[PDB]
Amino acid sequence: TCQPYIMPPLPFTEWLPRKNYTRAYFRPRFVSPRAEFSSLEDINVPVLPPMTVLERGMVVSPDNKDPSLPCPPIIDVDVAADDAVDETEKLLFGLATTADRLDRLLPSLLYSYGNTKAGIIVLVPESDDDLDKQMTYFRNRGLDLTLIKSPLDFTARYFGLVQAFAEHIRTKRPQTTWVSFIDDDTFWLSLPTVAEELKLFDVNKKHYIGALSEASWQVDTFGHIAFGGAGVFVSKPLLDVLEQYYDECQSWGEQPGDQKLGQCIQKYGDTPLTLWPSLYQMDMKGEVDGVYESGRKIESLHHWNSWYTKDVVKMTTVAAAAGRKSVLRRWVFDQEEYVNNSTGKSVRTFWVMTNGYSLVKYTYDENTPDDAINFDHTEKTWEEDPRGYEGRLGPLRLKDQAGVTKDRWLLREAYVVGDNVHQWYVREEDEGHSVIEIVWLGPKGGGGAGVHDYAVRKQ
Amino acid sequence: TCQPYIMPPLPFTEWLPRKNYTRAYFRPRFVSPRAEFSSLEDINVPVLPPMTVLERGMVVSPDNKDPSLPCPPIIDVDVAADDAVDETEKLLFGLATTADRLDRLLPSLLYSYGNTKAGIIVLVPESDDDLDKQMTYFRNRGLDLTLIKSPLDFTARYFGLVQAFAEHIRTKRPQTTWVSFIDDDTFWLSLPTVAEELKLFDVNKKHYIGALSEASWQVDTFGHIAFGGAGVFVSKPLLDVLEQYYDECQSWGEQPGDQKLGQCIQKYGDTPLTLWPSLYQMDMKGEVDGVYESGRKIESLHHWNSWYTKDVVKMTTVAAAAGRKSVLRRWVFDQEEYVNNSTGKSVRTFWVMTNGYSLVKYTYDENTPDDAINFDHTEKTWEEDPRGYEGRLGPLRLKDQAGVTKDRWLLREAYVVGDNVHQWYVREEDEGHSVIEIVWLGPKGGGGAGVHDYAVRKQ
Ligand SMILES: O=c1ccn([C@@H]2O[C@H](COP(=O)(O)OP(=O)(O)O)[C@@H](O)[C@H]2O)c(=O)[nH]1
Ligand SMILES: O=c1ccn([C@@H]2O[C@H](COP(=O)(O)OP(=O)(O)O)[C@@H](O)[C@H]2O)c(=O)[nH]1
Ligand SMILES: OC[C@@H](O)[C@@H]1O[C@@H](O)[C@H](O)[C@H]1O
Ligand SMILES: OC[C@@H](O)[C@@H]1O[C@@H](O)[C@H](O)[C@H]1O
Ligand SMILES: [Mn+2]
Ligand SMILES: [Mn+2]
Repeated sequence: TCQPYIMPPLPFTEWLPRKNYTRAYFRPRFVSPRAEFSSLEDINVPVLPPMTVLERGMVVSPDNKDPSLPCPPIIDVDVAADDAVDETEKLLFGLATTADRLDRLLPSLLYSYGNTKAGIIVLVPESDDDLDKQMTYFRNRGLDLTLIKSPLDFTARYFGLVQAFAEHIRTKRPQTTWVSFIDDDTFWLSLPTVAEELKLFDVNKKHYIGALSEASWQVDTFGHIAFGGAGVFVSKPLLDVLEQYYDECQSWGEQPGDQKLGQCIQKYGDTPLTLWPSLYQMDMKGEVDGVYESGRKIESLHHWNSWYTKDVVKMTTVAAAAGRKSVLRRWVFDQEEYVNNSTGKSVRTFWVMTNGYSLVKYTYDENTPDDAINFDHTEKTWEEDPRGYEGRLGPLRLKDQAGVTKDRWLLREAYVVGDNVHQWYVREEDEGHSVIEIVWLGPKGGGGAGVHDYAVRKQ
Repeated sequence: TCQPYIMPPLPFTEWLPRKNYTRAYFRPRFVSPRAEFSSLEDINVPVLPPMTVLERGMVVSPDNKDPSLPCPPIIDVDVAADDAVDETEKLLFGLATTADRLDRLLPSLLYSYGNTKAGIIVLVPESDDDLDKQMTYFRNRGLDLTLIKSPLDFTARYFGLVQAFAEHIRTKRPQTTWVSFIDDDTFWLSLPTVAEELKLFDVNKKHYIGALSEASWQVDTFGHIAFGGAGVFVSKPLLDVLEQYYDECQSWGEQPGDQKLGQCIQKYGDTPLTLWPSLYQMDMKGEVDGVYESGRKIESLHHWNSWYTKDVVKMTTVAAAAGRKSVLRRWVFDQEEYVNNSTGKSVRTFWVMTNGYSLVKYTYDENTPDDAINFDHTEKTWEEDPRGYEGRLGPLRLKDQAGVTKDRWLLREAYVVGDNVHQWYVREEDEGHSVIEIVWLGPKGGGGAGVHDYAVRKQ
């Protein structure tokens, strides 16, 4: 009749209230890591069963006609397998932060760099802290990094990584070929994929890879630099030049280190900036739904714990079942039409799932055509003026478009239970607590997210 | 072959890092609701297996003696059944707060009052808000209340509940015979049990039931009143007297409403204050482990979202499987002894589980006796001066007692998966992330927490 019943994990914040609930099963099928999909893949089979009024727990309310939950279908989708972490060994990341900030952002740092072969050195302020004890605290939890005390300030310690990079490579990590400046809130959706894409650049030539800010006035203010929030990559030959002229470039005031880095490369590096539009600085505040639901290639995120608030750790939970590259992938399904037999015009309805972010139900009215939304255009949902984001984020759609209704279910909870990942999307409607659960039926032993790469730093 | 393996629900904050892990099973056998238990019930069989080093996810690390997780036993523990919610109908609770604060505290309010027969009226500030919409917003989620607009200020709205109570009882709730003043952070561990205990009072006589602050200086400052945060109970005959002298008592400044209520009863009520020590105002800051792990009869809690921080919603999650009365119940187990065959002295260890709060491993040194801790004496763990709390909280013990080591695993996560509740206790040790999981195997259909009282407010 049905298709073992998996019980949803429910915190009391979700178990206690009454809720309108529906669930769908998605079965990830892993293909090549180099496989490519559409920005919005279609599912031509019914997906979301009708909602069921539930009471405390999962008890079916007596308001429902059917006394039971609907039988949800299993939707097979193709996902690109995770890339190998072998190419990550050539990377050495550098941070200017504190051990307290590393501990607060530990889960996000574990997803980005944990269970990879990349090295991390951190310039921390001067203190009485036991660096060996703090280093063991993070390494035993899965984050192998090197803590180095520095007398410089945070702004100077950022550029001070140039000297820290060179000495660490010369003395401890000679196999390093790529060096990377990062913020502690620079979140990599798939670091091994980035390491694989760095192979296209000659390792023996100088290279300066980064991204511009999405806000045009930030580029006007600070110049065409690699904004440090999105991540910066500097090849070893360019680092050798930066070390040669470190004393001539390093100021000791409050100039942003990423701007100082770009100006030093512009002056003595003879290396142009290589632009990676997949790295996102996120120089924007408010609702970031448009960028996350854009279907664009997103390899790094930023500002998610300051300028705006977004649990990127909760968002990447699905990677344990469907791989890293499945995060923020878009599927469209459940297209329904409600025609008026007198006028012939119809109100159309369809769903778009941004994996790990949102479930959006779109309603086109009688006067709204089918192509009213180009989902390859980025919806402008943030606060700043949209004119400064047209150049970087392409042609922007309006947040409030006439004739279009956008009901959004934001991801509230996510849990890994065995081989499955339970996604708990929630919309707080006036008529109740609306819940949409997506259970990803991942393969045995895990679908990725570094679950098999625990001994990859050994020996 | 272990004694159907239940996979633990893991958020990415717990799935990503490496961790030292252990789990024990607890099967609550439900007995009579009036059954009493010791403040520290013994478990005489081994409970906690040896710790297993786990990598990312639940992968058994090669840094382990055995390649598999141990088979943990199932501990049978007697728990008292939840009381009936019939006696809650006589209660009418009054709040002086806003719809925004009700929304932020909705889960805790749902556990306290949801799925009971008690009424709730709230005096909210004047605004253009659609009161009927907000009422439907909370009622559809499980919290039925009446929102009344009031021009009075906050302190006046609290005592203004005297008029709001009398009018609501006379016109909408005539069956109300107990009226209760509460804060929005007044948390009830078992409201039906409190409603049952209120039957011990003659319902036709004036009654003023409350609790004094634990800090003696707060009583010296504001008097021997029923402190509002712990919850105040006023019988209907006393409310009639309070309404007769409302104008003579109600001021218009910033006098605390609970002190104003007590002073009005003192001047016109002719009713002494009946002290309930089980209601705790929680007039303390810092680590509140001593009160929560005291084994004392705790029926109301307060200040858990302001003066101190404690997710009382996560704490009561186990009540879905072991009943409301199991929360904060204590069990001691795993008494181990490590003697020295030369001197004969021994180092002894044992565990004390405060259900839903903490797992503490005590270590007594060679010169510490077995009676070194009276677990009926409240450990002084909060910030303020201990002398001000000796009267209310009995003889206190020191947080740092010589020869006694206290390693505490605090409750980090809690989930209800079908008939089971998973408790995720966490201690952040210098050598790694330490996790002890307790899986409560509740009975079929849920162990309580109002899972069967969903249709109890029907007409
Ligand atoms: O790797 C980092 C990133 C930031 N910060 C500190 O955090 C502040 C805010 O940085 P955030 O990343 O939130 O915003 P940004 O400066 O990137 O716009 C900075 O001014 C620094 O003082 C730090 O110590 N280390
Ligand atoms: O039922 C309540 C309780 C508190 N507050 C607000 O919260 C403040 C204090 O919060 P809390 O109740 O945690 O502290 P307490 O007053 O109990 O010491 C009050 O001054 C009010 O502004 C409120 O609006 N409604
Ligand atoms: O080079 C500075 C650059 O990092 C800018 O500084 C701040 O304006 C904001 O962090 C970012 O846009
Ligand atoms: O009646 C006043 C009483 O509520 C006291 O006021 C504050 O000191 C704190 O809320 C509590 O101790
Ligand atoms: Mn940053
Ligand atoms: Mn309060």
